[PDB]
Amino acid sequence: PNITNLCPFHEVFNATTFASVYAWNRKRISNCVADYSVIYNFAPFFAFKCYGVSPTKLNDLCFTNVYADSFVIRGNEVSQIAPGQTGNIADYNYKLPDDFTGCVIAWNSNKLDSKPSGNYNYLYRLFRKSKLKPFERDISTEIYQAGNKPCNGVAGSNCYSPLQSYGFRPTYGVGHQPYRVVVLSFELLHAPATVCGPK
Amino acid sequence: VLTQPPSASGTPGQRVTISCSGSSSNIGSNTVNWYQQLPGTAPKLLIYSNNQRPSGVPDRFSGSKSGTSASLAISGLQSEDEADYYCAAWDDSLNWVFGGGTKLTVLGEVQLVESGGGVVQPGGSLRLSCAASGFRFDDHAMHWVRQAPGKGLEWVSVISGDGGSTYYADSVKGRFSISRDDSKNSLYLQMNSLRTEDTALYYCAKDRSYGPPDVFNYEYGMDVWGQGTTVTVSS
Amino acid sequence: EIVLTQSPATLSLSPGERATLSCRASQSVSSYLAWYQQKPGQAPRLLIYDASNRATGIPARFSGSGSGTDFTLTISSLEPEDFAVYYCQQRSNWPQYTFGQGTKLEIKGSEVQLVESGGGLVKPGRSLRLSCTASGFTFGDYAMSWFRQAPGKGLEWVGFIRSKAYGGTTEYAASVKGRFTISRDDSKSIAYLQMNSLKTEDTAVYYCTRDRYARYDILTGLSPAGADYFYYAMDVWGQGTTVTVSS
Repeated sequence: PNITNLCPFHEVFNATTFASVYAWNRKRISNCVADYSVIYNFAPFFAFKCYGVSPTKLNDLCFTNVYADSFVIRGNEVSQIAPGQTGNIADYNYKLPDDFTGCVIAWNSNKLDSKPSGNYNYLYRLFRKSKLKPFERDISTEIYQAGNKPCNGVAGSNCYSPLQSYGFRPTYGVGHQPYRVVVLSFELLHAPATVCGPK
Repeated sequence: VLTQPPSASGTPGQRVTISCSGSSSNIGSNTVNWYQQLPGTAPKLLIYSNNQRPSGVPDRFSGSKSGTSASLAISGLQSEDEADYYCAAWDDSLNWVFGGGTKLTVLGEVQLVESGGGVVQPGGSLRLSCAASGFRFDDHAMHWVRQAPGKGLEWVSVISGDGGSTYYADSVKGRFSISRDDSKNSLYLQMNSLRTEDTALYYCAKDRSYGPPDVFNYEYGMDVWGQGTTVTVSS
Repeated sequence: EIVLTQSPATLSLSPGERATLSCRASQSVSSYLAWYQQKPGQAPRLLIYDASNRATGIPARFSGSGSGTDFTLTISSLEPEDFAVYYCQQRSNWPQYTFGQGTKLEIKGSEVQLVESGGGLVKPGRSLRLSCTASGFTFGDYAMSWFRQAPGKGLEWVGFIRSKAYGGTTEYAASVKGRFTISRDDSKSIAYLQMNSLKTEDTAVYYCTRDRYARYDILTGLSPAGADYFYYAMDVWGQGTTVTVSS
């Protein structure tokens, strides 16, 4: 009931460039009164799952830090963005913790991220030697070695670049179309509350 | 279970409201879908995502989801708005729960065809197939909604476009098996050990989303229905 | 630039014997040598890959060795039907396969399949259009390379299209650049090859082959010496079309 300066949710949900899945562009939503009713006026969403909290009771809760990471993911891979899920884009690109307290918002972007010849600017990691820890990020493009012969930094017959493209085309059926995902998180570990509701 | 007034009424020209309450597991966490079924026809989707309507539904129908309850506002009802309106939500217990039906009584292309029915010798089995033509079958999900004669809608099974996930109701779990064939454009439902309480029409409902309603909990809705196959399992 | 030269030219060894085949290399290439066998008329078949590992199906009498700038194929057993031309192939330059003039050995002195189409006289209407339809492996997770073989001249490189994963880009050779264009139709699982501005020297037998498996996840646990590694990550040649010329 004392809204002063709403958080820039329109700078997170309504943006022209969304990063790849191995990048996050995490934004610290802080030092501003958060009105969680503005998220419903940006676009028609296709997935809205709040793990731990309630979408209606989000307005009357205080937190120490709210984060908002965004990335473009395939349609068949939205089901992997969930606490305790295994998969290609859930073990090597984005691992949500099993104690996740937040919301995962996903919506289609076929009219903005699909050119007739396919857009190869959205890259995804296929495999690593290990699995990512919760909330970890890898931008290293070290060439993979699928064989017994060492690879001296050149993509060859057995040496592979770790990042592959999606190739989003408008003719692909629903499932291979771009889906922009904005995962909201909340922290209350040890800090004063600075991100409250309209109050 | 979604509680709903069993019968509402109104005069032609006034706006009536049909409420539908629910727990924090179905409406509070997911979206509400309102349907309309004239006497002797198949249901049609009115409002999805609690505030959105397809092209066919006029603007007179309004929706609103305030907390864990929903409301269907029919502004200026005509003589043709005399039917039973149902609510729909996806409970987090992996089941599609319907309402009870509200008999609104006034005081004044894509084709889904299904076959396979008859007496089932209550303890036998029966095969149900649903033909499909003209909506990119591999992209939309499929459903199975049966309705006893004179009763409400009951959800049976669901299968996503990929076919990986498949959910069943608690009363048809372990006895029914759903499947799809993307090459033949057909939806199958194998019924085994049919009991005396499985007499219904078994509509074949085509969903508008791709994934199951658990992952896409803000887009699901049964757009195109079909003419059900009245099974008559009896002695 | 890496020229591979075979030392023997025509081995007339009788069966019940041995056989030796050498191969030099200008630049020091690692264990990226693949020996091919080509019966007259048929398509090349891979005998040894990685210069030490044998294929899945061929007899064990093909032990090859060598690494660096000198390789050796030693058929140290009898030659029942070893009458064929034995080529070599380097893969140091991954998109630039270069072969070598093979040796002609004489006697004395499978659901994966990709067929081709398009051929005949081309001098009138100097624009051909080839095709290559796959029927086994899931077309889309592999790159597709093209090779041509002039009449009694040996194998050559044309170009290739990378898989949808690593960009749909292309990389042609020097003699087919600016004229030959390769494109894919992954929805229909068919690869194409345009032949605009046809010349007289393009009268070869063209082949479409597979390339590296874009999915290195499955290629991790597999040892690069077994039958499962050969089935997923290795070239699968097809039949051959023809192009002609006139006045």
